[PDB]
Amino acid sequence: RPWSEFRLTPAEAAAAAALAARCAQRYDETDGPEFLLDAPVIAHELPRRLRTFMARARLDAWPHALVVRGNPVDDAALGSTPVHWRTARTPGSRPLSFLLMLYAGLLGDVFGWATQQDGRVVTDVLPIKGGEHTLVSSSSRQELGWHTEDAFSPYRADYVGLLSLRNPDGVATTLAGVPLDDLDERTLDVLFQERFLIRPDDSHLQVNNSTAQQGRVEFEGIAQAADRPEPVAILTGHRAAPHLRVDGDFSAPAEGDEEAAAALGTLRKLIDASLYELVLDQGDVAFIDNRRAVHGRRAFQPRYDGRDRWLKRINITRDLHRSRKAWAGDSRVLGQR
Amino acid sequence: RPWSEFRLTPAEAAAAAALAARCAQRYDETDGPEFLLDAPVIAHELPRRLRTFMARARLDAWPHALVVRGNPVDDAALGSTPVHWRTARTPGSRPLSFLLMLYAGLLGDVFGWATQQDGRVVTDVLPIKGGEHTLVSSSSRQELGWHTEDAFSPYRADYVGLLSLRNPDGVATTLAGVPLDDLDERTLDVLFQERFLIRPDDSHLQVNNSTAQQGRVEFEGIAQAADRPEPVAILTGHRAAPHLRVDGDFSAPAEGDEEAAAALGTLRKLIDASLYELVLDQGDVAFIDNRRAVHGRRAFQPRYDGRDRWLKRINITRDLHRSRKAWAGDSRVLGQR
Ligand SMILES: NC(=[NH2+])NCCC[C@H](N)C(=O)O
Ligand SMILES: NC(=[NH2+])NCCC[C@H](N)C(=O)O
Ligand SMILES: O=C(O)CCC(=O)O[O-]
Ligand SMILES: O=C(O)CCC(=O)O[O-]
Ligand SMILES: [Fe+2]
Ligand SMILES: [Fe+2]
Repeated sequence: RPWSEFRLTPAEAAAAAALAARCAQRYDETDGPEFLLDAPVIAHELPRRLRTFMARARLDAWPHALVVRGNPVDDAALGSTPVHWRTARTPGSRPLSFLLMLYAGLLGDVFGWATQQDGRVVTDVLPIKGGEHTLVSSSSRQELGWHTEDAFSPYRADYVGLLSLRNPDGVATTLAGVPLDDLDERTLDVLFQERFLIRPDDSHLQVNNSTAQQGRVEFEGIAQAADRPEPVAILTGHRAAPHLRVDGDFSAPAEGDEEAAAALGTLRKLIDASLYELVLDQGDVAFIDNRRAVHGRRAFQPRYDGRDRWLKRINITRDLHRSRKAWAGDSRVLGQR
Repeated sequence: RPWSEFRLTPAEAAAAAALAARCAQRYDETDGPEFLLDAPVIAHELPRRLRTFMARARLDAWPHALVVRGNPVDDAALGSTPVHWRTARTPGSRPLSFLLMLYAGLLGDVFGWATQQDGRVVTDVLPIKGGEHTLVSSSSRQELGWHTEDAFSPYRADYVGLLSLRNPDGVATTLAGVPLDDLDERTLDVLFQERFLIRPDDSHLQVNNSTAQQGRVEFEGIAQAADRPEPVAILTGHRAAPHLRVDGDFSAPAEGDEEAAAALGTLRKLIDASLYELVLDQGDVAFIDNRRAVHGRRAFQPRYDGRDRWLKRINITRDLHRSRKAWAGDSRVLGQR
């Protein structure tokens, strides 16, 4: 398979769960300054085989994601799936939020966005009634199209972590790598050139944040990125293993550039054709390599009966200092005027 | 002080030394594939207070370096300072080489250069007889001028680790940050523009590697960088806390660009004026932030009596994948055609 996979033994999973539960006892919140600082060191106490996997798999050249299977989740303890991300920090989900951050700490520095889900670091992916046909994570009936997370931003995550709290109907996350076996060298050349526009996605809009947050200055920066996007490349780095920056619904060619458009058009077709499925069953965690792969989510019919699919999510950078220009008073919540 | 400092307790230092000694027993070499992979996980067994320091201090906004004092070194066990880096992997220095790599593993991914000290990851800084007045690390009588490590390369280290095996006469390492208190905004603007040339330093030349290594294709890339340097910026990122890329002896303005030259001239003067000293006593380890600070070494009179100043050195990147274009058959030894 095109991702790297690790299955916790029941004992290893229990030990990891126990560690997260201890953290949940000792800290007030996952996004508090204290746990943000301590989590990377506390993570050193996770099962050694898992730490070895995370240290090695991160350095392999090929995988689109690192997938860890077998974290126990008790639906009775977890409670009902929240109706909105706003109210999704439920006591039942609290230990698993801590668990996700512990795993994340092995791969890098976690962070959030001032303009997304009220500046939370641990965020939620769940269907919101009335928002089935939107372009955001809370959609359902409309497929979430493939994308690089926060493609518009130079400070976008290196890895995106997704922990499945529940997924009773096995709804697939989608993935695709760079279609290197089919991109001709001229098209490739053009994709490496700064000839494309990527605008911020709808999750960064004021309407998709709580009314209280609407005043934030960081929404100014989002508006600038939407109104006056600077041309950037889709592919960067090594021609034989390029890094990818694209969003199927928020990318465009530079104005009037038909050669760039043709390259983007070809890329779309090749990515659509090579898109594959990864089902995150309850307790599965994936860390998607946001430079090697784009990802999305298959269309599904939401339940709204309290047992909808529900993920916890977190952004990870290999280097927090790369985004210091966007440190919005805090280094862990990013945005700009 | 402008760096972050940690002093090991005798017990902590002994525990760290013991761990490195165990590694030296169990692995054949520091640069072998096995220890390179395992070191970051083995480092989780270092004293917890040190791990906390390394995790937190790396994320602070201000320090030019992370300095760890108090690693014991026994000169009798260490043996005489080698006459050349070639023969510097002495049994007496072996545990301390492992120790350096363990500390390095807490901060990132270590790597070396195909074109420097025969592609070694752990390298040596010691005076070489006949080479006192050179621009390389083995100089002495001539001051090693301030520089960003491997400034010419986009794959240059994020952190440079220096472990002092001996330094009986307290020879100072030099450091300077961006002179933000004195750079006017016009000069600053120009330094942020791609109007400067940075060429590879002499340590990357064939003459400063073993005759056997002379055939390496990676020297081709060095020659290209020396002959046809592409214009780059000196300052990048946040205007209020810029990252720095400059080498006092290998930087130049773009051809005929007198405004760029004036900005570089001003920068030189301000850096010379703000340069300060850090003395790495025997057993001290510094991890210099290669983006916030330039560094060098004061002129000193070499002894050549077997007790010359001697450091082990290692390059660290926050993300090995950023250099995949330069993975010279191995991800840990960098270079290009
Ligand atoms: N093509 C897209 N739908 N892009 C936006 C992806 C979803 C976005 N990351 C969110 O949290 O809502
Ligand atoms: N300005 C300079 N002297 N630059 C080169 C610095 C020394 C170089 N890093 C070496 O290992 O030899
Ligand atoms: O629901 C999923 O599996 C993915 C959600 C997502 O890509 O959010 O940006
Ligand atoms: O000798 C020192 O302290 C520094 C050596 C160095 O900057 O090597 O590039
Ligand atoms: Fe996404
Ligand atoms: Fe140096």
